[PDB]
Amino acid sequence: VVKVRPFDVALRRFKRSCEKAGILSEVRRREHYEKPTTVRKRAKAAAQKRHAKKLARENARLY
Amino acid sequence: EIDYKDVATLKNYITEAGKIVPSRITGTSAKYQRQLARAIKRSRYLALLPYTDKH
Amino acid sequence: SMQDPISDMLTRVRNGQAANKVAVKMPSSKLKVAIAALLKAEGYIVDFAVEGEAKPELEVTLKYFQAKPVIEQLKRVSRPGLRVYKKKDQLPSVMGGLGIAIVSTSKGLMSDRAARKAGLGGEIICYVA
Amino acid sequence: MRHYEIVFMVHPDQSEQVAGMIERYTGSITEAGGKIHRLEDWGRRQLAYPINKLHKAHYVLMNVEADQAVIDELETAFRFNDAVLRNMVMRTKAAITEQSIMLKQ
Amino acid sequence: SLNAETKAAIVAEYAQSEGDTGSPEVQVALLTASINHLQGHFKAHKGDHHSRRGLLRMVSRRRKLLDYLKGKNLARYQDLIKRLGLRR
RNA sequence: ACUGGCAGACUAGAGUACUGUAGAGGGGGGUAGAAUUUCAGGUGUAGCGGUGAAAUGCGUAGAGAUCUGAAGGAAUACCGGUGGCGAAGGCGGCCCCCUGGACAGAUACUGACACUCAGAUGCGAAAGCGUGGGGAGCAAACAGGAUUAGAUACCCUGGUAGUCCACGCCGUAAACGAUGUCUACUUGGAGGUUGUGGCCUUGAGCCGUGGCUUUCGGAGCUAACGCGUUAAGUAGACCGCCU
Repeated sequence: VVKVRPFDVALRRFKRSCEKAGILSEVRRREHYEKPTTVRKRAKAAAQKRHAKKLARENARLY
Repeated sequence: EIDYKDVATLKNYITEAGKIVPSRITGTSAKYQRQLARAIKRSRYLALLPYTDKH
Repeated sequence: SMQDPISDMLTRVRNGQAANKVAVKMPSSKLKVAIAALLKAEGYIVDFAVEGEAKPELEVTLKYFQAKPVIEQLKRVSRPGLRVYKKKDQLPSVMGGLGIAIVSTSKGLMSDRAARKAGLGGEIICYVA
Repeated sequence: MRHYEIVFMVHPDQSEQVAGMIERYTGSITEAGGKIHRLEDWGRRQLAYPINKLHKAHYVLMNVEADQAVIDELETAFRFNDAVLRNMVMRTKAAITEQSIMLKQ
Repeated sequence: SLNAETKAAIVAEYAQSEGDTGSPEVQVALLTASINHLQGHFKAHKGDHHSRRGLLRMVSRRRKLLDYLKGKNLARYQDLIKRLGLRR
């Protein structure tokens, strides 16, 4: 929700007011049924990648 | 010490859409976050908070 | 459950020596202390000590020589699940006689050498090498 | 006995009857060995969403001690009273005799 | 389930000494009381399979304690059985 | 001496009492909000829907869109988490009722009451089966439309059993950590979570002490990959199993 208080701002403010309610995110989640197993598999690989990043990104000479 | 009646506090932990805010954002302790979420959800049932911005 | 205190003693010693621990403590018992006495006599430990009256603890001081642990092998033989008794003529030699086998004879707990000299057999506790 | 916190929200039109309700409801409790610790008529308030197309309702908070038989009685009463729109009964650990955020305001 | 007053009634009744909580007699009597109380629950809640696993641990433990005591003092064992109504 | 027996003794194992704590543990009942579908009415007017494109389909008998209401069923966005709980399977809105386990602190108690378990018994995802209900959405089968050489498929439009409830049955899954249970011992680093004590809470904190859990690694182990105090290390008890 954005009360137009110029329009160009208001539509950008709108576009960021709906990012933040994860609206488009949510529609794309609920377009097709994610089977619960697949949901978890994604979530593990997410966590696993996130860690395996940070770990080696603390191990982060080059030249 | 979270009450389903303390709307004012609870409102610091809901978004404009009405959504419960992550504990990552707010910085709440897991234990507190759990108790918020419970209170917020009791508030919502007493129409002291809204479930959704739409309604 | 812990159903073999002796094996636990040996494990504690073996793991202590492996971790280069100076000494190892364990709940004491007669047979543990008897074993510790023989191991001292044979030069495999430095010393032992039994502290406590209520719940007595045993402290084997471990022995190193050239910064290797003196005990190479500490194999339990007569387990609870399979006891091992040998007659005097059938006593195990360990590391070609250079290790001991702790026999329990009816005249106490001794090395296989001393048991053979005594013409006693008994229960084989362990091999120390 | 167990301590409860009961909030029941009365239909705005029937706001007059509320004080009557408080009396009769606590009547049942007080009667059956039941303490009433706190009683805080919050008055009419704007519902955060429409309930039965209504936009306001008369909130009443009541902390009691009672055996469950007494509260089984109440929940059924609240059910059949067509003025009581919602009611949340919550078991609490300990009696509360303070004043609530709501009334402090 | 057994609260504190009901426990204490039992713990006082079957105590083999002063502030005995731990005799077979006390333990078995409490378990018997728990088991008997819980029989109402599972009449009303046959599907409660998870709670029943906890009921059956009490049943098991009772036996073990009863087998202990019979092994110790058969006369004590015979008393306890009779006082509780167990056909062990 | 050691194992056993017998008669005692002991409190470290195991258990009990007390008080707390966290928790999608289980069972029962109720209820809330969002959304979908159908339906009724209002507005409105030629599309809608679908796809790679399209067609089937729907729509002038008024669809789709939009507003309002109704009725149903199912599932509970956010919170939400390499968070939590449970023997495992598994468990997610909120409220109540019934109920299991774990954990911590403190004191007292019992006195080896233990561990493992052939056979046995019980629990056991989803599908399936029986009976009776229920049936929004989804969808084996099936129908039609496409694609293709063909298309008994993938894609699209539909769609039944099933999915949901009650009470049974079935007994199986990559039921997985592809890792039996129990016990003890053996360098560390960084986290999460749930207790507890102390300090000056001198200021959200810091330091101890428990439970559970995640990750990285040392020795060691391993064919290697890797495992690494939650072992796949060092040992013990017992079971299952391989050839």
